Amino acid sequence: AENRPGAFIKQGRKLDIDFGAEGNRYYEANYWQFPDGIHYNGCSEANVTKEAFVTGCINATQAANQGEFQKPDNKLHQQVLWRLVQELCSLKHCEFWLE
Repeated sequence: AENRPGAFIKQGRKLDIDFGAEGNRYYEANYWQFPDGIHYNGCSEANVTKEAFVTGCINATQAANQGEFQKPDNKLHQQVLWRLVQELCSLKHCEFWLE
């Protein structure tokens, strides 16, 4: 299943990403429900913006792991998971654009 362009690696951890208050506290409460990283074929675009790249990962991931992005409540899970997966799909860099 995980060979989607957006499957959640989901190893069961709390990561090291500074969310700010409400996000980080909600993460600590139920973190096993969230990803570790993504498998969006790394990134092979010699000309991609962040708002192109990580966006494409998200337009993929929303359809990868649909059962997560259909919670009945879980408010802060959006503001965590959307930011979480954005960092997971931003990181350091891809290639053409670099530090």
